[PDB]
Amino acid sequence: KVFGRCELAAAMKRHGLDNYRGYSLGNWVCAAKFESNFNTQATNRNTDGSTDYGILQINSRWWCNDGRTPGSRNLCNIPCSALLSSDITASVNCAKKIVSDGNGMNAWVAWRNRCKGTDVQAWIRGCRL
Repeated sequence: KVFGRCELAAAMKRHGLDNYRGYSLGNWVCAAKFESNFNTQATNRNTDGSTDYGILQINSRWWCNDGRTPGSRNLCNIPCSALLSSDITASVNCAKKIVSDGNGMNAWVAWRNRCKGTDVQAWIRGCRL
């Protein structure tokens, strides 16, 4: 499913991401934009052979099982295909583990390179939250 920006803001909010570990909602939306373009079905292979899945491009190297990433972990205890559903619950609770991992939203390369240091609030401007 391709979310609209405010549509995703609202789902991310009801699931507890707004100010989760101190990251305001606009951070999560900016991350989602530049990782997946708000598309739940988004998949991208990494050079190391792992694949990123979902709204937040969660990787099979550490966080989910995709049957094909050697010597990988599944720290979220889920199939990676679950991260592609139009229901973002699995992607959101897995993101809570990742962001709690010590490196915060720096885990997300797009966040670090395109969101961090910017006016992220703009990404929820005009949304009814």
